[PDB]
Amino acid sequence: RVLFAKKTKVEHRCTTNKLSEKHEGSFIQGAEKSISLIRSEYGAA
Amino acid sequence: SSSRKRSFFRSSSSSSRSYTSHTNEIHKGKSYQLLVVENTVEVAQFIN
Repeated sequence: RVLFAKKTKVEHRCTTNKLSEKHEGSFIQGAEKSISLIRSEYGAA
Repeated sequence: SSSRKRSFFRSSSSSSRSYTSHTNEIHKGKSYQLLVVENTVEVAQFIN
């Protein structure tokens, strides 16, 4: 302002950015086998 | 963002933006087999 004349200018600006990525997992595998022989029929148990 | 300019007069400005997105996926599967082979005794024979 100079002296009548008056001037005023105000500017405001804000920005915000956010990113969140999360991944959690588990996989399990297990195999077991057997084999046997027996050299009366009652013993088959 | 808000910008207000006045020179003598009054000015008012307001702006708001909101964004929210969520994405989740779950995948589970199993495959298993059970093989078994046995044989009786049957002491008899056909030795003829």
